[PDB]
Amino acid sequence: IYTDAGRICRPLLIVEKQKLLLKKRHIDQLKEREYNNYSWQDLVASGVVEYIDTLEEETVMLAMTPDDLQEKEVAYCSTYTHCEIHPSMILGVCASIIPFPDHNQSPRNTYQSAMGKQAMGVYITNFHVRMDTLAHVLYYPQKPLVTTRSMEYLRFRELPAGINSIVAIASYTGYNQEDSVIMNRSAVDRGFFRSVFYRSYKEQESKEVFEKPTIYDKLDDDGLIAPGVRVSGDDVIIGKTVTLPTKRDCSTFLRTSETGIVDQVMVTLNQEGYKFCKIRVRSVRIPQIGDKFASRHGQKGTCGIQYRQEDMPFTCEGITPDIIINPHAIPSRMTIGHLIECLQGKVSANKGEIGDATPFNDAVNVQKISNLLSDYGYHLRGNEVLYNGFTGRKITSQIFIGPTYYQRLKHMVDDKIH
Amino acid sequence: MLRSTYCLLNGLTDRDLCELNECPLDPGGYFIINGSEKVLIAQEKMATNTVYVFAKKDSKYAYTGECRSCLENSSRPTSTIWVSMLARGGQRI
Amino acid sequence: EITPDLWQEACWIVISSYFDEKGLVRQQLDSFDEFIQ
Amino acid sequence: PYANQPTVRITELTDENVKFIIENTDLAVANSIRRVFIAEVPIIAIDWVQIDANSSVLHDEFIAHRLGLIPLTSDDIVDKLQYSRDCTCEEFCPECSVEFTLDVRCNEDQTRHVTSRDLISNSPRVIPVTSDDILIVKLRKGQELRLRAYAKKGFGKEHAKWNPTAGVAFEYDPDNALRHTVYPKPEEWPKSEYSELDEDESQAPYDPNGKPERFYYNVESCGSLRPETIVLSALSGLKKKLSDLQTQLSHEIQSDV
Amino acid sequence: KRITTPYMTKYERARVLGTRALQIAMCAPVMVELEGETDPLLIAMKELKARKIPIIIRRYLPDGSYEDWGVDELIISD
Amino acid sequence: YRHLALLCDTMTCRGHLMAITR
Amino acid sequence: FSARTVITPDPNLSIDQVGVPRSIAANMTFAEIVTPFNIDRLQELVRRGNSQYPGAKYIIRDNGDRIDLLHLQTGYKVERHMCDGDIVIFMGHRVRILPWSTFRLNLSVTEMNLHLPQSLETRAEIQELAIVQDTLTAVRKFTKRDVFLERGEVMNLLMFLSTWDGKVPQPAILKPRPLWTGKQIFSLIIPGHINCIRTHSTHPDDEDSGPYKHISPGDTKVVVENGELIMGILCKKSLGTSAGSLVHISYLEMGHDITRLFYSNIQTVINNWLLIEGHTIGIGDSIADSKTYQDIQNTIKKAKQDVIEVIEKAHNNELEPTPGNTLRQTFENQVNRILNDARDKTGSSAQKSLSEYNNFKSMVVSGAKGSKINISQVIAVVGQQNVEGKRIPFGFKHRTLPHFIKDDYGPESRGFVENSYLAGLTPTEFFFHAMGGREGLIDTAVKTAETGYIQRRLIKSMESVMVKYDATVRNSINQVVQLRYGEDGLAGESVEFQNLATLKPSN
Amino acid sequence: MIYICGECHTENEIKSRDPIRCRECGYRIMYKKRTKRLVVFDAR
Amino acid sequence: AGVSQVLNRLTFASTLSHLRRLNSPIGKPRQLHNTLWGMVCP
Amino acid sequence: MNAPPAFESFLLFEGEKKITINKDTKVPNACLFTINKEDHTLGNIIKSQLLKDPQVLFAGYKVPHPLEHKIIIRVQTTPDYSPQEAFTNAITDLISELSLLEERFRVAIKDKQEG
Amino acid sequence: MIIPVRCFTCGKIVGNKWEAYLGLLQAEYTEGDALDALGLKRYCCRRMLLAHVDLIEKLLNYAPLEK
Ligand SMILES: [Zn+2]
Ligand SMILES: [Zn+2]
Ligand SMILES: [Zn+2]
Repeated sequence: IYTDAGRICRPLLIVEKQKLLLKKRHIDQLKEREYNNYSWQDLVASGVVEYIDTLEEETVMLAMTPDDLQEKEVAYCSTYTHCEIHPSMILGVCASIIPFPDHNQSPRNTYQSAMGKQAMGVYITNFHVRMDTLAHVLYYPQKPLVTTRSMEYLRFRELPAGINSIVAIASYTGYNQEDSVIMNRSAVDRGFFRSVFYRSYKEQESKEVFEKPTIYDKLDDDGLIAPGVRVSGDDVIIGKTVTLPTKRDCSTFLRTSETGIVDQVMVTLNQEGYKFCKIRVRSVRIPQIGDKFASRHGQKGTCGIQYRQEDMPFTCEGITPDIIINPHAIPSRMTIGHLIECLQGKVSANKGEIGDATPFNDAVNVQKISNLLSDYGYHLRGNEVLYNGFTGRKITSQIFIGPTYYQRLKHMVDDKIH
Repeated sequence: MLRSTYCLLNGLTDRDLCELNECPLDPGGYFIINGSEKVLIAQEKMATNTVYVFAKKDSKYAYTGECRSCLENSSRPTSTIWVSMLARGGQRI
Repeated sequence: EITPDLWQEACWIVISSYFDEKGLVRQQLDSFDEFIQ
Repeated sequence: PYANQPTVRITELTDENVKFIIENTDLAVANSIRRVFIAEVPIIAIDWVQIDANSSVLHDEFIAHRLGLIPLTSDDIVDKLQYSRDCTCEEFCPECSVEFTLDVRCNEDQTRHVTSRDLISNSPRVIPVTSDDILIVKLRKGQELRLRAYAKKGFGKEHAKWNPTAGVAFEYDPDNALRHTVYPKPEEWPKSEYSELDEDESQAPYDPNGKPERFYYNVESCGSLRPETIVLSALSGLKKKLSDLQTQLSHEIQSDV
Repeated sequence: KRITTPYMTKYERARVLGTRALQIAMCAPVMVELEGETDPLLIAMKELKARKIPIIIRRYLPDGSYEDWGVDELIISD
Repeated sequence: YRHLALLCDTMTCRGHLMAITR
Repeated sequence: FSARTVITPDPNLSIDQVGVPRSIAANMTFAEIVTPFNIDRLQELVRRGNSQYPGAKYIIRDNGDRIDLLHLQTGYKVERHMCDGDIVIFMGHRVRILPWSTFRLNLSVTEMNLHLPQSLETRAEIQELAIVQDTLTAVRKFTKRDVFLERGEVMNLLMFLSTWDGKVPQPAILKPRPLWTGKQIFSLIIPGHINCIRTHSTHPDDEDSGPYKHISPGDTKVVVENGELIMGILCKKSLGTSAGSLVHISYLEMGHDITRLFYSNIQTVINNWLLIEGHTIGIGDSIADSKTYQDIQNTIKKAKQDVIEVIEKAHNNELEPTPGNTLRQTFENQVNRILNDARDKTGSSAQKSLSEYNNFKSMVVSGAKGSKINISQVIAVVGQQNVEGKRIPFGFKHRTLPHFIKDDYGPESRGFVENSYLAGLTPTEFFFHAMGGREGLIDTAVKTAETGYIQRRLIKSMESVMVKYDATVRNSINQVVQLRYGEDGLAGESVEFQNLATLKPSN
Repeated sequence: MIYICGECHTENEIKSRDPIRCRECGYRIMYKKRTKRLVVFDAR
Repeated sequence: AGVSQVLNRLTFASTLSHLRRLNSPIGKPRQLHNTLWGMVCP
Repeated sequence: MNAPPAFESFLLFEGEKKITINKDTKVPNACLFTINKEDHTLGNIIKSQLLKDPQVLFAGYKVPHPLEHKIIIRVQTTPDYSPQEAFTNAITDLISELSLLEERFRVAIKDKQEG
Repeated sequence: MIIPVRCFTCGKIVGNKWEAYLGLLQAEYTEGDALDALGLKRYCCRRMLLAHVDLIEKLLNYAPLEK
């Protein structure tokens, strides 16, 4: 018997001889969770679900799913004492972002879990009031067209990090190497992954005074520039002078030409009562040809080159792909999970309902998605006839094009030129 | 620590959070030390008050029995004894 | 009494109840509450 | 060695899109017409923003980009106006720019939907396409947005903000008579909109002597320019570009000879 | 007695072209007729194939005995 | 084979087996 | 000294050329001394000033005084912003200035810093002393007999040949329409007069033994005569660097200086042709017909039945163990062999399923270096997951996962993934594959560090070994390592694989 | 110089060596307003 | 060392992952054990 | 500070010529036209119109670099027919083609309305 | 944050359709029927309108800096 802190456990179902303790009445009660005070604690106290730790896991023989393990078939094990609520719960927060993770290989899932930590997007709802250094906010975050039910509880749709873009998997002009991708310049002008980078500088004075020395033109009478002024390279945003026992200058520069526009200025008294200041400056980051973007399946990849809409290839309906990616990168960076995500995204966009990418579903496979896509006047396999942008010639090989969720990453040329 | 039972944000509605400049979706569970949001990462350690039998190769002991023991953080955070047996290369415990 | 072919919605609303009852950082909050109390 | 005789057959005429067919023409000219549709048709869009006050939850350049991405009805104003570098005036004049003024204050408790309808332009003939309205920003109580903008002349090469077309569906040879695409499974490919084949026959027989004619165009306007006006302006611009290239080539030839 | 390969090594070529280019960049007299192209490297190589480079190469044997070689008699495969 | 022969003769010309400098 | 920036590919650049942003180019300068026949251009640059890019920054007189940015004369060392044609090192590359702010290179041999030397001697010596699975597929598709190019397409491809003589070859077909062939275009790409024989990957061994041994029924062994592709499909072994390939033979015959031009011409022409022909990958490339899928499922079921029979016989344990191993090792070896051979057979069947149109086959037949297993996993079966060279260990008490029974040695447990990536992995298979991938990541992480340490140790071991002027190899302390390099005193990059033709044949 | 508060949003006057303290508000975290100078935002 | 670092506030998913993570005592824990099923994200 | 503005993509820089004619010495009766600040539009139509001319041996266009707004058009024609007048005839043919197309499009617009 | 104007792929106006989109959503109109009624035939416009996250209300929940 272990009652000490530290041990790790997960809650999961309790099974009778061959039946679950979870009945239809519990489901009905949980359906109207509000105005009924019937929460998960009541389910635990009802002897339906219980917490099993690693120690008890050896002594218990779990059931993966109740749909076809307690039924009557070729006998494998009839002493099912416990059942998992859902296998997809084995994944973590970052692993739940991947759609159809079972269709990928584990290195790709690990790589995407790493990428999602540095994926650019809105991070908190109150980013305006708070001042945290090295903050990135995306212009137009979007829900993925292909999502997992776990992401419902991660509040990803509440505030996401990434944009759904029309991605075609083609080799267009050679700027589409194993990692690089080529995006639509006109659509970037329309708002691909446009971001604001907030940087916060904190300064304190102590016995140092905030005063404008007699470039310092933008400085106010208080020694601090008012917010809303465009600051270029080699510019002073904070006017601080320290007494010299004629006066030494201890001002702060813009850290090697970090161009931007000052957003907010704050002055307050510290614990000692000395006045300190905080400057939040926002810089506009429009995706250049050095910014790195990653799908939910595939390695980190910089932008190859940006083509305008007329340069970009177009389908019979004039849908120029948002981003063209390397077909040859399937063995290297991205898997067929990316292709299935594109197919399900096309199906969801045509149908309207957001596609479900539950890892272990057994009811949403490639064939059903293909049939759904074919039902909407499209090729079942997601291929489409594309026309060359430069010459207008009909490309011999039909390009696989569909909407896919892409994520801008913190690694940018604008961040590292300074 | 944020969102704890002793924090001011405990038991606050969405409007209450979005009238004191706080994100309702913020999970909390972190401290604010010198204005910096610091999170304590659970450290992995060997379980206490349990007997483990191991077999080291280079060590002269064929089998070693270890048991880290405490009195629920009352004092002396480490207190372990070993019950080993010498290799015959006669089994002296 | 039984939930055949309806298992998906049942288990997902069960997970929903677990998550909106406890949360994501429930372990840290519970540990801190135990430490303080 | 000389020109063919193109024919234009318009099937659908609508305030938002035009569907037509160009016959007896080579593929490159049709592709260039599509290219000029997308990129080389000058329209008017807001390009100089000065925000006097912005209390909204959106930063200033967000509002500037949204304003610049709003279409403005410029069916006949583009011809009268001239480009900034082609105009020898001060930074702005009414002859090379259009002035817009926005001034909204949310003094009411409910959210104020500051839309393109609140954009007031001195020139009456050029206005946002609304006269639903293009939602610019949403203002909480006590939030005020005041700004002055100038809209200039430009085309899609400068920026996508000056793209007049919304969707340019360009097609040719709906049935693979020329076999420009090799379908691995032709039976599973959906029939084109302009396909003349029967249900049983998935693909047309190969035509060894065939070349691309009968290009189908579906040009959808964004509201800033009539699609027929879009096509006419595109043709005029391509003709002007070719005439300028003629002038430069003749000058260089007579200089070198 | 002068025993050594008659060819000129890649490293020898690199150093002799570098030294000749540096000299002619310091306005040393040039023995080959000049063209309109300006780059000192190009005139260095074109005087090289002209076979009138005014520098001999000393080749040090491992023991320490030198062995002079006029660049005129160093035939070039490339 | 030239590289392997050079490597082997480099650390066997001393008259006895020698380890790498490391 | 310099500014580091991420590298972005640019096919239009030369293989020896690097694209440098104008800002980084103007950030650091190259020092040049005044020459009587370059005074005008240096005067123009110094008149332009530091405000513009193609200018200069500092001037040093004969006395060493430094002047910031005006008379220029002999002996003045002025540092000017680097321009096109300069040499920089990270191997030296020619500098080309491009608008945006990223370094650009071609990826054909396989964030980083760059440096440009100041003195002319080091520049000259670096100048004199200093196609990755991407164009191979399009080359393979381009050399197909099916490739016929129209007059305009031929002209467009021809314009991208830097070594083109300007004479348009007569098309392979004159009537009814003038149609060229991709083989003709690549023949124009091939420089000089190269003669090469190289069997294709698809080329079976029975073609030579039987008839049609050089009329090539299945577009068999590649033959190139007089520097032009007579026949065959150019796969990786026939184009990539290897023993007696087209690139290798062309290099050894007439110089890397134009082997680089061969690379550039191949890349440009192939990219421009693929612009109209197009290449893609999608769902349909993993939907191999129901016949092959049923065959794969039947083979997997047979393998599972064989493993079950082995387990039940091992329970009856008559089953005399093989010598040199215990029962556990022998039976684990038997199970592993059964699973591995079943996986290999399923993968081979899946690869043979792709007849002509599958886009995966294009990479498989050409880039078969390490892509065969990935394709087999994608279509046929992921395969057995191994940890430490063995199946999944019993982490729990005699049980891999709590969802199985105790002492379960069947294929379902122990980490065999019956389903492929398309069909999706079961949660147990997903966890076992996660374990396998974690082991692979650990192995790669340790292997890279160990390989780097070994490389550093080895290069430090014999960094001072040099070939002396007496055709002898000596170290720093001047001991003769070898009387002649390689026991023959001859370079290792100018040799080839050959056959004696008199050692094997009988008397 | 006109200077605003943090929660009551009432303008306050702050001079040199003036402690940060809003009048009749009780709050001491506070902000400053926008500039009146000309600034150009390109609508690209 | 290795405990109580600044919270990762770059993404909400990043913040959630940082708030839910585990550090091994070692400064063979390299591999992923079978017992981590359900306990720890693989 | 590094990002190139959008106006110079089509605007002609001062001191640089719009079109430059260079004689191709290595092929008789051949020429190269370097046209600055132009995309694939004019190059493509000019190449197609030149191929329409049966008195040309070679006719093509190239963009050496997408980032550099410049096109190289190679024209090789028959003897007693220099590429210059071939280029002039092709561009005049394009102008006449576009004029006729514009007139017929106006006629079609008139017919479609109130009809 | 707010509904984009001129959806990125093709450029069709979608910034004036968000409010009508929500009005149709509150009605019996389903997702696909609402998208068709708004006139977004191309699936890029449907992607733009469907996947959009309206963070503007969440941001406006906080009190403004100036009253
Ligand atoms: Zn004017
Ligand atoms: Zn106050
Ligand atoms: Zn659209």
